[PDB]
Amino acid sequence: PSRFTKTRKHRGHVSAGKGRIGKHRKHPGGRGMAGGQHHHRINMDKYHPGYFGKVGMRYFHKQQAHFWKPVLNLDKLWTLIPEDKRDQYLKSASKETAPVIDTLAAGYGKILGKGRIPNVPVIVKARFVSKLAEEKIRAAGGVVELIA
Amino acid sequence: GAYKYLEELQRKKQSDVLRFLQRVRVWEYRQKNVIHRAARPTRPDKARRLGYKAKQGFVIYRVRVRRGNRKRPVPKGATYGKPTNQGVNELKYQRSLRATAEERVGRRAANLRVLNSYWVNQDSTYKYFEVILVDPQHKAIRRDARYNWICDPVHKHREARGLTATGKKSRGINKGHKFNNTKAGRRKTWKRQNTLSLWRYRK
Amino acid sequence: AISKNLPILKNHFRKHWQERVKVHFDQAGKKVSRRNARATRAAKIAPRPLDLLRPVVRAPTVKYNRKVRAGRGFTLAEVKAAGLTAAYARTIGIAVDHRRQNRNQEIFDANVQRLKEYQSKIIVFPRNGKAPEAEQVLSAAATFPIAQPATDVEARAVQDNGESAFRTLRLARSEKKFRGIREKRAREKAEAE
Amino acid sequence: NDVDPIELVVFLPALCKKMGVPYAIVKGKARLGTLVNQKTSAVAALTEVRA
Amino acid sequence: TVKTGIAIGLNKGKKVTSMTPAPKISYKKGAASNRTKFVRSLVREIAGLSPYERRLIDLIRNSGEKRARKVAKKRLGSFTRAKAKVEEMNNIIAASRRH
RNA sequence: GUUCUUUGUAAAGUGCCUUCGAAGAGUCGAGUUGUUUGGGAAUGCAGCUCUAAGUGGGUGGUAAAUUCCAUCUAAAGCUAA
RNA sequence: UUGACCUCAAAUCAGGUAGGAGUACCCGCUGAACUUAAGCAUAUCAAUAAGCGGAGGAAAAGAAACCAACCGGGAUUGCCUUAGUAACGGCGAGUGAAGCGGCAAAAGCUCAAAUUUGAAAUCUGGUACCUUCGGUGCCCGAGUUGUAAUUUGGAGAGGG
Ligand SMILES: [K+]
Ligand SMILES: [K+]
Ligand SMILES: [Mg+2]
Ligand SMILES: [Mg+2]
Ligand SMILES: [Mg+2]
Ligand SMILES: [Mg+2]
Ligand SMILES: [Mg+2]
Ligand SMILES: [Mg+2]
Ligand SMILES: [Mg+2]
Ligand SMILES: [Mg+2]
Ligand SMILES: [Mg+2]
Ligand SMILES: [Mg+2]
Ligand SMILES: [Mg+2]
Ligand SMILES: [Mg+2]
Ligand SMILES: [Mg+2]
Ligand SMILES: [Mg+2]
Ligand SMILES: [Mg+2]
Ligand SMILES: [Mg+2]
Ligand SMILES: [Mg+2]
Ligand SMILES: [Mg+2]
Ligand SMILES: [Mg+2]
Ligand SMILES: [Mg+2]
Ligand SMILES: [Mg+2]
Ligand SMILES: [Mg+2]
Repeated sequence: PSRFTKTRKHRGHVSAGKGRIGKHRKHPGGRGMAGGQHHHRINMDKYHPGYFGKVGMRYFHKQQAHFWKPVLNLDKLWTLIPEDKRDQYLKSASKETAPVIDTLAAGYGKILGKGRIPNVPVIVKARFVSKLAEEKIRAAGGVVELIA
Repeated sequence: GAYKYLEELQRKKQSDVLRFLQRVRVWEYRQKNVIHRAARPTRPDKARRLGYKAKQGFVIYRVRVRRGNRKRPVPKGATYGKPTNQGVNELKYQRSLRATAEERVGRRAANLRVLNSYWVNQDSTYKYFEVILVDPQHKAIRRDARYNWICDPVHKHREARGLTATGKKSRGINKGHKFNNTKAGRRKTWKRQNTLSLWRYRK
Repeated sequence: AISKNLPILKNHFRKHWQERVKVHFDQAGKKVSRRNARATRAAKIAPRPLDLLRPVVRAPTVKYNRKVRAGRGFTLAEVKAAGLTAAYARTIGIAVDHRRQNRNQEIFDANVQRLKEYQSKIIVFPRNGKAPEAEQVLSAAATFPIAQPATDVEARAVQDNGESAFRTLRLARSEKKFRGIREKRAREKAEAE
Repeated sequence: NDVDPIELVVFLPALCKKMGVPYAIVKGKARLGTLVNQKTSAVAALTEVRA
Repeated sequence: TVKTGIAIGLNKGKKVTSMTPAPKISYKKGAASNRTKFVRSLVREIAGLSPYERRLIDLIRNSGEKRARKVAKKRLGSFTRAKAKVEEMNNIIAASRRH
């Protein structure tokens, strides 16, 4: 609110905290990003390297839905299972009746292998999987099923 | 019927018969007034395709329009601005000569409603069109529900608002990605894209 | 005006933007008006659920093809398989979409099934009969909710055949990448002078 | 022979020749109209004739 | 044309039970239509060739089909239209005196 | 709801077999010019020149040739929220 | 010599219609410069201001020559997103959409191209009467260079 701003505190002080020598002028250094190559070059090279120029190849009519591929690491791999059933599947770590985890239905496109999972079989349905994620799932007695 | 033979023959515009007819008719149209009532459609098949019917209340007008660019009407070619706007002689009038033809025809027959128009002829100086108009006051049009839609006041001067075929073509009113600028209206789209939407609970 | 270390901003306010500022002060008024319009429309139409029955439909764009949603209208094939004509369905409150086609037997069967359920759960009043009031329900969508089909079971037996799904994906990608080169190489090898 | 937009009947001699239909170019659409109780007819055909 | 059941590769996509929907009457917008064939043949009989069609025929007879196709591409919009026009012109030539 | 108008051997819908199935031209499209667009070997528009086809045509956001495929059906029209 | 047809006229002919105003919103044309770029010409301001033509209670758009590339969606419009992104740009300053997804509202359709050909079945007007937003009878006329019915691609039509 206005009653807590410093402009209430600058009442009675002639320069309003903007200085007597250098005043509050309109646009002393230009408007917006003016002079990013000439007189703001130091502040552009520092704190913004890479700003000027081109860096790659263009892509006309790019659609992000083509690249939609949310990643889920192995470190959770179990929040996709309901909390109550999680204990029941952690117990009885049998190759038969292994819990099935549809990661695409959970909203993921690629399964990555960051964490480690308990030594219990899990059937993981995924559009894509990392090599190490599949290796850890298989080492846990599970399998990866490719879906689309 | 014969309308299909008419349609196929009219597509052979550089054949001997159509070239002869083109020359004779273009001379006759140049002899007549710039805007004049035509007793009957020169191309009845085209008129039918564009919605004309041989009943009372349907009117054909022939109209002559000067061809070429739109020279900027600035005095002595001086534009008094930045060089990007100094052009005078290569400016193209972002509306069809057909649209100009039917606007002039509607201005002449303001009592009627422009239904459509079609090209009939051209020379180096002029382009020739026949304009199909409907009489909204004729009882044969007020009845005959297939056509009384044009009697509604919302269709007044549809050629002056770009609601005919050439008007919609020049306005770019078509579906798809090639018409993103002008799909629901160019200026309406621009207003929508340049409006700052602020809700009570700011997002 | 490039000051100390702040992100580069792109505030597009260099036009006469204050001439087009829509502040939705009428949010609550428009909500009240929409509810009023729904009430008057329900009262105006005969006992009828305020909307047409909509089909089940698979979304495009694999970002969304994992989900099912209400479509525009039932296909002509679905209506015919449900035993109705398109005009009669349109007059008994079924949305019909002549544009959509059936290439998925699961979706086609689901739409025919929900059409049959709708027919068995609606009562069509006779044109010149009595038809006592039938306690209008306002939402056909709420009465016939769209259900996401089940694809697998909760638990199953591990059937690892040593296929190395990652390797399978790599091989499929490589086969797609080199299909044209190998096709042209086989074409140039089938020259047979 | 006097159909003012001539495209309406230019193909008619050739259509009749191709279909083996005897055709005659005659003077007067007004005359054909008086034949058929119209102002003009631009055509007039006999398909069936009496014995 | 069946999908492979995986999200990558040549025939990528989910395996679904196909139906082969009934053919629409659209997709036949340029159909054969004996009526139009007859009318177009008669119109081609009564109206002769355009000047550029006559020049294309003379080019086919004198300078060859490649030169004729180049000139037809210049006259018409595209190379496919040029190919079709040259094919129709050489069909006309075949049906002409050198039957 | 009410009662005379009772339309009408009229109109409409439905299955099977067979033959067909007409569908818009100085228009699409192309070149060039100008303008415009985020549209970039050219987004739309317009002027001039050329000017189609019918298993065709348009689109498929890198120009072109060749081979496929996918998806609609322009150059005519009405319509409430 | 008469009677037509076509085209073009005239009438203070019979009946109608247009102009102009308003113009917030809406459909188009035309169209800047100040400004920003710390100068300035491309750019920006802006496809804006000013000027011109044209409607309504909304207008416009609208039932794909669409989006997509999917297990495919399915008129148009509007909101939330996409997204300050793809892309454009002395690639400088700046600019900058679209598909999908959730929602609001939902609505679908019709002409041309068909031989009614065993019957112009169609329509304006005048007149008389009547139950007068019109109907019936009669009479000119329009119309076969095509007015009705039948079909609009989702189809549909001709036969059994
Ligand atoms: K200062
Ligand atoms: K100026
Ligand atoms: Mg002090
Ligand atoms: Mg001071
Ligand atoms: Mg008349
Ligand atoms: Mg000019
Ligand atoms: Mg069409
Ligand atoms: Mg301009
Ligand atoms: Mg409209
Ligand atoms: Mg008078
Ligand atoms: Mg006015
Ligand atoms: Mg200013
Ligand atoms: Mg400056
Ligand atoms: Mg300055
Ligand atoms: Mg200066
Ligand atoms: Mg203004
Ligand atoms: Mg008013
Ligand atoms: Mg409203
Ligand atoms: Mg409207
Ligand atoms: Mg359609
Ligand atoms: Mg849509
Ligand atoms: Mg973001
Ligand atoms: Mg701009
Ligand atoms: Mg019928």
